[PDB]
Amino acid sequence: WELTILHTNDVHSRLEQTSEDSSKCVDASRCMGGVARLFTKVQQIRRAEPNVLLLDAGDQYQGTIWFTVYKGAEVAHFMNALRYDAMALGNHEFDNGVEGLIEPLLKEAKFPILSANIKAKGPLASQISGLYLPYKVLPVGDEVVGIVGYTSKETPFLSNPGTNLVFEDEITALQPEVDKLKTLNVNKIIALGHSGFEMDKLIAQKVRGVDVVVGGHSNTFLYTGNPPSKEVPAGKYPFIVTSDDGRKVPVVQAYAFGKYLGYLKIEFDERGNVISSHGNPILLDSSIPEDPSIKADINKWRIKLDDYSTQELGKTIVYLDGSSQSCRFRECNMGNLICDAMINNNLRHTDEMFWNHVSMCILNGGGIRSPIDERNDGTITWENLAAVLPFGGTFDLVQLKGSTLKKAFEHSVHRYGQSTGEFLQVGGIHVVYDLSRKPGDRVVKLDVLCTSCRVPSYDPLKMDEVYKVILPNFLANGGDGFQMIKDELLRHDSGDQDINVVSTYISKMKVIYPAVEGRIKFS
Amino acid sequence: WELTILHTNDVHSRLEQTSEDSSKCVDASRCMGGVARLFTKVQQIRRAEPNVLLLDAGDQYQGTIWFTVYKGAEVAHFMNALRYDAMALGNHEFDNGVEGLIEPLLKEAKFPILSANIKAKGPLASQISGLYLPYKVLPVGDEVVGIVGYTSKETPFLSNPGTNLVFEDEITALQPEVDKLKTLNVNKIIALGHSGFEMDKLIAQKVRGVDVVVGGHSNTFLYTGNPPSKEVPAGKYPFIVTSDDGRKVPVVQAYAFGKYLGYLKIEFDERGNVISSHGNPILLDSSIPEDPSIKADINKWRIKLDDYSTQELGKTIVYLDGSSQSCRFRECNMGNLICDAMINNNLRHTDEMFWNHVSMCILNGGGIRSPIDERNDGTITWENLAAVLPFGGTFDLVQLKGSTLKKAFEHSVHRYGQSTGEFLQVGGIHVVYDLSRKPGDRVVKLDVLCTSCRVPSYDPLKMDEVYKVILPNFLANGGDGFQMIKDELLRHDSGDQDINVVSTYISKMKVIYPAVEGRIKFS
Ligand SMILES: Cn1c(=O)n([C@@H]2O[C@H](COP(=O)(O)CP(=O)(O)O)[C@@H](O)[C@H]2O)cc/c1=N\OCc1ccc(Cl)cc1
Ligand SMILES: Cn1c(=O)n([C@@H]2O[C@H](COP(=O)(O)CP(=O)(O)O)[C@@H](O)[C@H]2O)cc/c1=N\OCc1ccc(Cl)cc1
Ligand SMILES: [Ca+2]
Ligand SMILES: [Ca+2]
Ligand SMILES: [Zn+2]
Ligand SMILES: [Zn+2]
Ligand SMILES: [Zn+2]
Ligand SMILES: [Zn+2]
Repeated sequence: WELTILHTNDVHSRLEQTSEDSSKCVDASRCMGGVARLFTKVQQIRRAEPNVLLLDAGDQYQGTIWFTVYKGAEVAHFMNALRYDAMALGNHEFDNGVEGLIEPLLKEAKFPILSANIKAKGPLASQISGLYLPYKVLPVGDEVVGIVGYTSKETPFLSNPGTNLVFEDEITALQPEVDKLKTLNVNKIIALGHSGFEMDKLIAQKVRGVDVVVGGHSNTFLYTGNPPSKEVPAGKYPFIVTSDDGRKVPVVQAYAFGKYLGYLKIEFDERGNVISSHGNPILLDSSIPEDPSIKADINKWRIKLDDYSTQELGKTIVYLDGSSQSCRFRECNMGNLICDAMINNNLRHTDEMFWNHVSMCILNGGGIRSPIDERNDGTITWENLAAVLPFGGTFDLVQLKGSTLKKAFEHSVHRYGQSTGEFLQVGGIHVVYDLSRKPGDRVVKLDVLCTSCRVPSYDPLKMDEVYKVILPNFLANGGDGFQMIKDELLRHDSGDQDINVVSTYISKMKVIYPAVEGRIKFS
Repeated sequence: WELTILHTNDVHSRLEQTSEDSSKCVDASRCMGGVARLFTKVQQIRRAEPNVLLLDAGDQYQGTIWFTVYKGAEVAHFMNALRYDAMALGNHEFDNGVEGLIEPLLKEAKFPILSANIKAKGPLASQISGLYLPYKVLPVGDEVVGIVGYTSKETPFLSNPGTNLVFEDEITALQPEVDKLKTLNVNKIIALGHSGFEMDKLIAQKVRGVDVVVGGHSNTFLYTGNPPSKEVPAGKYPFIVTSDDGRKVPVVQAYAFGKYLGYLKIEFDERGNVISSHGNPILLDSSIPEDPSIKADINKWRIKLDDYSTQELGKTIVYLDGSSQSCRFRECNMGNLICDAMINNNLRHTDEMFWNHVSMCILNGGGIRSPIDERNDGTITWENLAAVLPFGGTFDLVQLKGSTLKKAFEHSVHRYGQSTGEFLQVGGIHVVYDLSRKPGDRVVKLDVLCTSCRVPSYDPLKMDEVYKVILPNFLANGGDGFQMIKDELLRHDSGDQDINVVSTYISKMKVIYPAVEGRIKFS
């Protein structure tokens, strides 16, 4: 019996086709992804293969102005149009709190939404009961397939789920659900979830009864053969894990941003044992036409986005200096604004040991692409912010040792004076450079804002201590020569869209007035 | 023909009786003012004197939780109960914008509200037309008296009137209105307004046809004889000005906070010439009973205030360190919070030459009377803020030369180490002390945030430059040994209530997290 699993993960609001690097589509003849093109390919496969499941491993929420305006209604609408068979909750599905998940996604999706390791307490337990499920048994041809969900146990640090949801250890929660499915004579089981490739391999190894793991969160690209685009594979597709009971369990993921459609064919025997599996993610490039009906519906929904983009978000009473002459040479108030917005975006519920789990921000000055003039009655619109932050990136959370952060600050000024992009704007850090010193030894003072403290204050950076830092995905990936960040980081989780982080902060503040205040000094 | 003018000014929300220093009444047997006691005295005078006018010279708005909750409805209600005959607009009547004045005061007052020097433009001109008047002619016995209003031309820097109101020069605007009254055979004219004692003397001198000036704003106490309480008179009551045409024009004011009722008897001849005048403000002490009906109505309205005082205003995720061990010895995050709230409260409409007219704050650490613990789910209520700021003061705007501010910072640490109240918390200032230096020479660096700049940044304090600073009225009055502030200041305007400034800022922010960030350093 052959099952074809089609899968997406970390689509992150890429409803429209994007450029090759998942930013705004500018050269239509070379654009990729989008739900209209995904619809064409899914429909084609469903005409040819008898047993198909289309699954999403979470993180449809967050990524573009579509999510900013429609707040998940676009996810329910377009996932319903594609006829997804099941979806697991991702961390970003909690960005607008549990209410922003219940309404509109859980109440409007025409497919089960799953997570076996999220437990509710208090009145929320009654409000949400049955709106998401630990698993669903689906009929596929003349057989049934059980799909069990899971979501990152770290979601409380990576989104806004509130204090009435408990995120349990994935393996601990999954095992009893898989054993329950076995008692109900369900012999084909898919674990679909959102914890990252490392956890997916552990689930494949340790959760007895799981036949295949379909994952997400880490934006992992897996491929068997020569890669079709710029993404470098982390391993073969599927990635085979040997389970504790000796079975070979395929693990799949399909990068992010709707650029690829995962495709895995699994051959099962009559007892649900996996005989073999093969496949590869399909690059959704311009060789696949965008479905005209879906494309026309996307164009209709785009009107409200164009209208929103010109509305006032808030006001500034100061000139927002995002010039290269300032932001690539010294502390600039646009850099302070964006770092303050990044820290505000990352305020999460913590225990009594931290005021907040993260207090620090770094931002390459070359990533700030325009100033914003305050003389248009102080108005700031999304279009203005898009000129400052045009790359379509995210502001991510990483864990870096102090030694790595000291190397990053040395890199920030290693060739100072040429208007190069690596000069860092900061938040929660006070740095002093002495440019008369040799490159690599110019950082003379580096103080950081504490997190494990009830009163935030600055203390010297410690080389062996691991710090949480918010920074662009461009830097987390080693952009601008920050290879030490990519190579030495101890954890990396994708954050919210860059423009959205700043837009939300400006709207909350109503009137902003960022100052240059001594975060970066020269001796 | 004898006219008795009863007058109040700068009542500033003191609806209830207060202590002798106009703070919360604690020893009822020695409390003063309040509208219930004012009603008793006004009613008594109106039984005895045939020709009485009860006038208010503005600034009923702002000062206590009454204004915070009722937003001017309490002013219309209780001024109507007292049967005020006329009121001039004060600067604080614009604290909640022109909408917060129109509704509820202008639409609900049963007496004319006046100002001849405020002109509206755009659609507001039609919306507000006739809701306030340049003057009113009132019948008094068998005669008529014209009352012409005026309001501080500096109101755009001292409140939130918006950009659709123009505040003209008082004398320029008043003169044509007084000459118009003379054409209508009104020969007895009172100028009632809110610009301060200095401007009141200029109006008495230069506006031809004005028989008496009844003022406010500067909280001026005038008295003829031995003063009845702790207020020190600035001059006799009335203060006589010789007009340009040789007449003697009495000028009156009655301190502030409803502690006194101004009382002036004027003898006019048949042609409206002033023959003589005499009087004195009446101290509203415990020898005058509170009117039982007004007192019962005040007690009924107080219920909503008690309810509000326990509601959540916002949350803190950090411990708000308002301890004396911190705030009298070093930078404390409660001090940073309050100074940031003071600066946010003073954001006003400026020309293209300033991002804001004021950027600096000083606050005596001894004025911070409690910390606020963040472990009650982060909740902050008005009752918590009242424990931090219990004195019932205001956060005022002053103009100080840099030399005066350097002397204030030397005074801040002149006897450092004894937990004395004069140690300053700051905003928009970065100070460095070297305590090994002799007292009076411990300030080694003092940088201030620019105002006449599009990008706020810090520059060294200049001894000859005049800076605007927000600080408690306690310090503006030379409290805590800051005699140099009282003696050397170049301008002083009373600001908003201390608790209200902080409460509004916390509600706007929703979640606060003030840090200790290096505003005060020790070498
Ligand atoms: C995020 N990012 C970035 O910050 N930068 C910053 O620009 C700087 C280069 O700018 P430049 O010196 O002004 C000359 P340009 O490359 O703009 O021609 C870099 O140093 C770096 O700081 C560059 C690339 C970049 N991402 O590359 C992917 C990408 C490119 C274009 C678009 Cl529209 C969307 C995604
Ligand atoms: C505003 N203010 C103030 O900050 N202080 C600060 O307290 C300090 C004295 O406090 P302490 O060392 O704790 C001994 P205490 O006088 O509380 O017994 C002063 O140095 C100064 O910084 C003092 C008086 C004061 N205003 O005096 C008028 C007033 C007094 C009491 C009440 Cl409830 C209402 C209005
Ligand atoms: Ca099986
Ligand atoms: Ca006259
Ligand atoms: Zn994701
Ligand atoms: Zn994720
Ligand atoms: Zn006043
Ligand atoms: Zn005033």
